[PDB]
Amino acid sequence: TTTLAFKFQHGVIVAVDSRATAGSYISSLRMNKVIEINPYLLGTMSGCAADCQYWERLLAKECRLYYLRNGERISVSAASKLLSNMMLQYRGMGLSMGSMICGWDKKGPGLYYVDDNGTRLSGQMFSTGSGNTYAYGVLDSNYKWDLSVEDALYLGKRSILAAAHRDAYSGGSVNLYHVTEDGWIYHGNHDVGELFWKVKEEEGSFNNVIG
Amino acid sequence: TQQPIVTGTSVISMKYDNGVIIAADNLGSYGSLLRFNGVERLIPVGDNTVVGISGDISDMQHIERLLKDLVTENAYDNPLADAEEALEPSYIFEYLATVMYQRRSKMNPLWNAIIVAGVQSNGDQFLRYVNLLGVTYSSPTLATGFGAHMANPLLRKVVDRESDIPKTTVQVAEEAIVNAMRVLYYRDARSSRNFSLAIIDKNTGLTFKKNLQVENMKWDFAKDIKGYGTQKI
Amino acid sequence: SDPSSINGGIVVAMTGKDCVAIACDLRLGSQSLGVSNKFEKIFHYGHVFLGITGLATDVTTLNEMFRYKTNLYKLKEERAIEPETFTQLVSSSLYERRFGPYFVGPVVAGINSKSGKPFIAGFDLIGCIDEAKDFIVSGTASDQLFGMCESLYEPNLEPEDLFETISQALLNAADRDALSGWGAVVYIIKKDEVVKRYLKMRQD
Amino acid sequence: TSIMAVTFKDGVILGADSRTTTGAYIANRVTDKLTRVHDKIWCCRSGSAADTQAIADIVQYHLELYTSQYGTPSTETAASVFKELCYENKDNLTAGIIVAGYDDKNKGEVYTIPLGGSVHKLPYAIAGSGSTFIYGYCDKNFRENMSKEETVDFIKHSLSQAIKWDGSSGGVIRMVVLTAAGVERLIFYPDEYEQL
Amino acid sequence: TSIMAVTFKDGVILGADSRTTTGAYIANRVTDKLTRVHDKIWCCRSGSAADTQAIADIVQYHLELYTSQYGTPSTETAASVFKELCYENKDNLTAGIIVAGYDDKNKGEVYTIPLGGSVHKLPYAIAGSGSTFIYGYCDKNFRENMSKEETVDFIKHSLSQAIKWDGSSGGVIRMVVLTAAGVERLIFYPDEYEQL
Amino acid sequence: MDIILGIRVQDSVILASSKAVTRGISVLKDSDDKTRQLSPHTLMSFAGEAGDTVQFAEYIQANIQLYSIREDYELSPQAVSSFVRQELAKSIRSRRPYQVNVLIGGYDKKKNKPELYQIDYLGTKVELPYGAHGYSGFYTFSLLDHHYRPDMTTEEGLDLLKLCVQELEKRMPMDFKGVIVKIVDKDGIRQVDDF
Amino acid sequence: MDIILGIRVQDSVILASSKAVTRGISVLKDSDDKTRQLSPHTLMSFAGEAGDTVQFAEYIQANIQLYSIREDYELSPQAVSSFVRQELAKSIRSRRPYQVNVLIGGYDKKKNKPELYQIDYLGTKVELPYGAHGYSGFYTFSLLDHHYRPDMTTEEGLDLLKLCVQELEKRMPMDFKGVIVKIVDKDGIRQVDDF
Amino acid sequence: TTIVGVKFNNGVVIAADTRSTQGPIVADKNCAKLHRISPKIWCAGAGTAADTEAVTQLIGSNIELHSLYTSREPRVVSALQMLKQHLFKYQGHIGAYLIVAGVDPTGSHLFSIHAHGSTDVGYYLSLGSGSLAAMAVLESHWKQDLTKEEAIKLASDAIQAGIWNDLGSGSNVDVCVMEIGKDAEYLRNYLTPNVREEKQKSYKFPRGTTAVLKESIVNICDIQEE
Amino acid sequence: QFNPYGDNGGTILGIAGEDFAVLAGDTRNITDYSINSRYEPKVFDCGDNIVMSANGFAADGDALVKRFKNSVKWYHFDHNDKKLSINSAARNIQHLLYSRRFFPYYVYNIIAGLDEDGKGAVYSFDPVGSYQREQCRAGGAAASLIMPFLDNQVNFKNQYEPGTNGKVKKPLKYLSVEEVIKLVRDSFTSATERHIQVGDGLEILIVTKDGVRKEFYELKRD
Ligand SMILES: *[C@@](C)(CO)[C@](*)(O)[C@H](Cc1ccccc1)NC(=O)[C@H](Cc1ccc(OC)cc1)NC(=O)[C@@H](C)NC(=O)C1=CC2=CCC=CC2=C1C
Ligand SMILES: [Mg+2]
Ligand SMILES: [Mg+2]
Ligand SMILES: [Mg+2]
Ligand SMILES: [Mg+2]
Ligand SMILES: [Mg+2]
Repeated sequence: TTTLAFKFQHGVIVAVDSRATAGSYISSLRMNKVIEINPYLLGTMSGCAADCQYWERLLAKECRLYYLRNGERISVSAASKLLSNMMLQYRGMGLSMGSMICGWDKKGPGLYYVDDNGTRLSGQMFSTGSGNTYAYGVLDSNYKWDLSVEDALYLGKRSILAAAHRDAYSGGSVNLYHVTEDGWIYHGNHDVGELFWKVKEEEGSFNNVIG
Repeated sequence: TQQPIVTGTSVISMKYDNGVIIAADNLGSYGSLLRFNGVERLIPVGDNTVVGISGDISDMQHIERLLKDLVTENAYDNPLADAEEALEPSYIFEYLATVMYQRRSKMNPLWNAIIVAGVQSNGDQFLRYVNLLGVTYSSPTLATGFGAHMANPLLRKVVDRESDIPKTTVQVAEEAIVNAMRVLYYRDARSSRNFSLAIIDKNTGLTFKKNLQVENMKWDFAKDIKGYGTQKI
Repeated sequence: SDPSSINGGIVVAMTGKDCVAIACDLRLGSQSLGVSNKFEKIFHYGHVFLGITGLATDVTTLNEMFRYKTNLYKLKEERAIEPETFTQLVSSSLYERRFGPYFVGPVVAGINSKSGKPFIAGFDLIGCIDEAKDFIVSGTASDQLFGMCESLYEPNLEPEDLFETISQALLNAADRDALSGWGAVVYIIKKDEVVKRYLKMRQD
Repeated sequence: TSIMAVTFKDGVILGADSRTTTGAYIANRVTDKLTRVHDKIWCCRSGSAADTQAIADIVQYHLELYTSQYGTPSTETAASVFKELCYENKDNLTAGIIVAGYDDKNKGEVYTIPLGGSVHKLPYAIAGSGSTFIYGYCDKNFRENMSKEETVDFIKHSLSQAIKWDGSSGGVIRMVVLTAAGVERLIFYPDEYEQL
Repeated sequence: TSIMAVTFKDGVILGADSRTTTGAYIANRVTDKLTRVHDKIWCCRSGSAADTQAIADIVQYHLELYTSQYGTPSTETAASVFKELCYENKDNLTAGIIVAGYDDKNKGEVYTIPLGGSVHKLPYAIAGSGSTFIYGYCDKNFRENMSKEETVDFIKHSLSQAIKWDGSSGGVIRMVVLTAAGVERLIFYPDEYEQL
Repeated sequence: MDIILGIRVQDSVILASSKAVTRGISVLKDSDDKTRQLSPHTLMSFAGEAGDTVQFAEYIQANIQLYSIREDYELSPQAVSSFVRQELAKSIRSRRPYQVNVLIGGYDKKKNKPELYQIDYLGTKVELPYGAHGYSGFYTFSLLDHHYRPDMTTEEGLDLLKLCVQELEKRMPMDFKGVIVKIVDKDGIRQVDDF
Repeated sequence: MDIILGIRVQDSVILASSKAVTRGISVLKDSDDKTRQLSPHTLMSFAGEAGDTVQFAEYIQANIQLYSIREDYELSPQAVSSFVRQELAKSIRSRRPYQVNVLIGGYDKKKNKPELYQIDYLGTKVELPYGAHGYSGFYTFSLLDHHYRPDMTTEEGLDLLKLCVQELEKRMPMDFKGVIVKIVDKDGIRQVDDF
Repeated sequence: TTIVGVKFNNGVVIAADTRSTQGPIVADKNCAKLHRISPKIWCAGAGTAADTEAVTQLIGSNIELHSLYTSREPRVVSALQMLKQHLFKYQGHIGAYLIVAGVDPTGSHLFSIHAHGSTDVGYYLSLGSGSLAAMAVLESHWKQDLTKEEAIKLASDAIQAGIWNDLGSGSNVDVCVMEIGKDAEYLRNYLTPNVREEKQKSYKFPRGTTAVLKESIVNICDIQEE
Repeated sequence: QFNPYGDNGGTILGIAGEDFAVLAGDTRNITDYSINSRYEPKVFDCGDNIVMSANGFAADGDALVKRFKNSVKWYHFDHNDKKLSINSAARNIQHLLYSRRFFPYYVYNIIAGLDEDGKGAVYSFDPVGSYQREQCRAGGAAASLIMPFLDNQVNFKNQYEPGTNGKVKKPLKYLSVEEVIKLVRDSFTSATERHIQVGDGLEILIVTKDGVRKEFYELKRD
């Protein structure tokens, strides 16, 4: 896998690939690596698929219970912390999970990285998975706070494409999300095969590849 | 986790038109030492079931006691213990299969391979296998250990599929089993000449044969074999 | 670590009616990293075609070696080598390194210039010949190629039909293998004309 | 494997079972473990079949060449050639050989060559995996200067017990009699020796 | 170790050597391996001395408590208590025990309990490292319903050979006779049994 | 050593190589030149196990210089790269293989074309528009895939190279102490003294 | 994490801690604050295994804050350091020990003295004028041994600290992405925003 | 692999299945495991497929030269001796397990040979993963004084047992009969009990289905005149 | 040392139609190079119009299916005989698998049936409990042989329309139950040829609004 997420002027972008592998065999061409915890909360998935699904769906239970008890949406900071504390219970037991908790709350847009070790980091931009290095390359050179929603969605899309191309264990399709103060907005499933040829022609990139 | 110490080799079995046949030799091996020569590895449960066991003998004796206790427990507050509510082969097998899988799940297995042969209330033949891993399967022929490699091929020439069962008589089936036991004696280094055989028929009931021997053996051709290549004398 | 799957790649060959086809992907990688999308794995010595999968250094090395040997064969014999003869040469050359082998999966394809009979063959890394009538597969997606070839293949296909069958077998096998893809090439071979086609495929 | 060689009044007798195993599978149930390196010098082989065959073939070569130059070799000389091979290649071999032969001068002689490559001249010898079970029986029942018929019964009874307890041993009991009269091969089937 | 138990007409006899080794050092050359768990139920111990002593002590406790409540226990009952301990603790034990006892109803009985914790009732039993060397001898020479004197000679000759070939066995030969008459201890020294 | 980069533009080949040399936990040198001139229009950068790298590079250099004197003629970059590959492919099955990865940047005076060859320690050769060894490609190839054109000038090639180094300096945990950059073109080999 | 430094001057304690956080081969963050305020005049920096560090620091923070509320009184830096040591010494013989090394910088308002305590994951406590964890001391202690005086001002302490960071940046193979510096004195805890 | 060898009245017969595997995958459905050492000496091999071929060709080559040198027809004991000494030298690293059979002026012979260099003699033998299934049949039905027709039946029945009951064996049955005073008859695909059934559908594609970027003619001819 | 796991071979295949679903699997059961049974059912009707197959280690496969069948029974008891929807069954199975995260059920699980809108549904699982809804999925020994063929012949991957040359894709037209069964039979016939653990027999369970129907076909026994 490759996942990314970044904050900007108009909220936070979330982009992931959809490939799943069992060794060198591609077990799945299209797997959902985002989880919708609530209308204002998202969660990315990298590592063991089972661990990612179980614990983040269990987080949504606990985030939902928070709303019922307090009559108010949980913060991104609190949600990420609950998850990191779950990881800390099964400390050294062999869980493999790398996720970004993305959302909008009272403090504005929020983005936290959380992994199996219990690490919990706040930041503007993150990328996880085997192809994160390729994604960071495009993100770091093109990112601004002053990005438009249209350009930002493209950046996250183009960054995954870069990784899907080079990384053998990343590909399939791109799932886009945009988080606003009115909630998250799904911006579709984009096949990499078709997207690659399109970007090549329109952008002029990937000159070394023949098509 | 353990290792098997005193062991029993192949148990072989097959279905025929009116019932099932099961057989196993009377040896208890201690590694390469043929230590114990009077070991019964076919254990009847009532008059409708025979459980054949291979592998660790100490675990076999444990299982033997569980089955003996199962019969006792089934008779408690049961006026139909010798009739409608008697123990069935399927009940006995599923009990053992439950025990075997639980024990492997605690990483403390019963180091055995078991075949439960019998006839049900409705006359249907029952033949199912279970082992130390809790793995279960059924087939017209079943065999454990070396029997799986050498006996099944011979027994499957008689009953290759389900439709061959009604065409197979008890005489033919017994003949095939007895021939298979001879082949195992030729080729299995951990086998013995003495064996036990059991037939469970839906009409004639349970026939248990002890102190059987492998006979009609071919050895004469050995006299002509000389050296390992070039030697003539 | 496994030399036969560091660089990745696949090769497949098929027989048709008075023709043969051989195809390969263009990927070369360092495990997860894709390095080249122009690494062709099929070579030809006269009218005999050889596809090689596995460790890239050995692929390159063996090409240069069989070029060496076939050029000498031709100077002495005063004729081009035939597929049946070349197949034995490959087997001989691989087995001479029995206890220090080239980590490869070669595939021979060609038409005997005298009899006109289509010919394909495959080898393990140590020289064992697989002379199949229908098809030969090799590479990191060999399991995938076996499934495709076994279901899609039918005997006595015409060149332009054989092209479609072999191309679809390769493409769809490569799309279920992380270490294969990044382009593809198909050779359609007839007794006295050979066409080479680069396929369009997903670049991930 | 169960092998033995026994000296008696008129010469020497070699005896062996016929079972060859690969784990618990019996690869050959009618093996001939009594092998000839010279007219009246035979050996019983135990250990790696590859190693013991390769050795016995080389020894046969040496004794054939010895005979061409120097005449009929002694049993001691044959045992020395075995030893030299077993001792100098001990790191790469797993061979336990019993050598037995007949001269008119020295009569019946038995030499045993265990794993290390040492040589031991004996009145009788036992070896193989099944030998362990008959150390007590053979020690109690062996006598010097037995008759041919007594010696055959001794080997038959002994190997019968070795076969009975050792799973790696079995099949038929082969025997080779070495005397001035010549070379006699014997065979005894299960139905004969099992009922002893 | 070399231990055995043999049934005969009037009851049963247990026999054993007296050597206890720590590697090649003989830690005790006059060990008593014949241990009493009840008046006329004795056992022979093989394997870990710590394990077999701990077991026999627990069994003695169980049979003492059994007797206080239910009267004199059977030899089968004693063997069952041994088994239950050896079987349920098989992962942490290395014990090979032979149980032997006398009833007036059941007379002389012998049970052997090898490493796994299985139970085998037999006419006679042998165990210990030295038992391997006398499987053939004991099988050939054992008869049912022997006299006391015949049975003593059988055990004496058998253990004599086990001691002769097994370095882990040696010393004196101790024997315990179990009959209706009572309990008789016997001892046989090297100068007696070595010359057999 | 660690990072070596290469890019082939319109009329030249540019090689960038790190300056750091580490021994134990201490950086012994921050100005090391990980390259050797094989011929007037052929440059080879290298990275791998300590000691082996320089020994291999100098051995190759000596062989190419010997060829140049013998024939009074400069071998093409393609010919040199093939010679180097064969030596590495020969090496990998030796008793003790040379653990060296190289980039060969050359200008072919016959064809009037720049050429960049990437060869790893196994003897795996590939001709590329841009290349790297080790982990360097994981960070930089996405930028190169995006920005690279074949008609780029030398100055544009240097600007794209700066962007690659900046990305490395940001996302690598490793301090490689900057890079020495060298340009190979029709006029020969020269070093960019300010980078 | 990697580098944490500490120095006790005349009237304050200065703690410097690296900003880098690495996961795999990628630097995920270059602005991480490896410290927690335990009380108004007590600061603890930390370094060790991923996840364990923050969990331990926050657990200590919670306990000291609980004590402060219960007694309406601030524990002395010495008392806090002893509490922390005991928790680590308790931890080292646990089923899964917490692999965390800490520096505790505090100003004792009773004695009017700055205090610096160095505690490793085993529970090894030492009071020092300057301290470090891991490899940090190998590069910096020679400079501190030379330049350190007990009557130094806060400004002089910062200048000596800059020299230590410069030496680390030169001789470490590791890019730790600079340091966040915090000062602990009679007026409390403040961060030096330009360093 | 399943292989057998059976002696009869006036000669010997060997047989083999035709499946070769790469782990659980079937590489070749019609492999030829019956190799020729000399005209009337045939061997059949299990284990490492390249080793059984290479070692058979090498000894066969040396046997041919030996036959030419001595002006005599090659003997099975020569092939046996040359094989075992070669295999012994490589200490099992050449994974060739063979059944060697043939006829020569001495008579008919049947030997087995293992990778480490040990040889055996027999009237009936079996090697490979299906040896136990095949041996069960041989032990059940073999007898002294078999005819040619009975031996071929027994041999093929033994291979079938391996085909059906062993996953490492399958497809067809090859046979070679070596009778005294006759030419050896190689019966390739003597039995064909595993023909694939007709597929339910044809997967022939419409022409133009596959997307193409470039086309080009490949020059396989040499450099031309004029 | 005791190894609690084993491999019983076998291969399974689930395909979701427009208003139907199929779950197929071979009937061969094996250990190493031996055949245990030529007919050992592997695909089960679990009630509520749901079919299930746990392929891999048979003991764990039988245990999981047994527990899910039990979960269906108790779902009726606890929730007033309400029908367990395929999506609800899928989520339930995830929690059954993850209850053994640290001693996994060594099986690749597939269930099939109809969703609440009456459309065909297939869900696939990994041993530790990750799941997702799919149109097409092969599992087990010969999964890598079959899946690429289904990408090509079910989803028309790499297939374009003649004349356009790669510009226009082959349109994704729906498949009938008769068409799907043909693709299933050819998939297993091809898998049987090239995989030694696949053979003996093929059993297909078809699910429609009318219920669960069975079809059996012979496979090669070598
Ligand atoms: C990249 C593909 C890494 O190579 C991503 O990290 C991806 C993340 C992800 C995928 C799906 C859903 C959420 C997140 N990771 C994987 O796919 C993951 C890599 C992996 C594997 C094993 C471990 O240790 C246990 C850690 C990480 N792969 C998987 O989890 C594999 C095991 N999944 C399957 O093999 C699989 C088979 C399958 C069949 C049917 C339905 C689902 C199936 C899955 C997920
Ligand atoms: Mg791919
Ligand atoms: Mg990719
Ligand atoms: Mg025996
Ligand atoms: Mg390279
Ligand atoms: Mg098959």
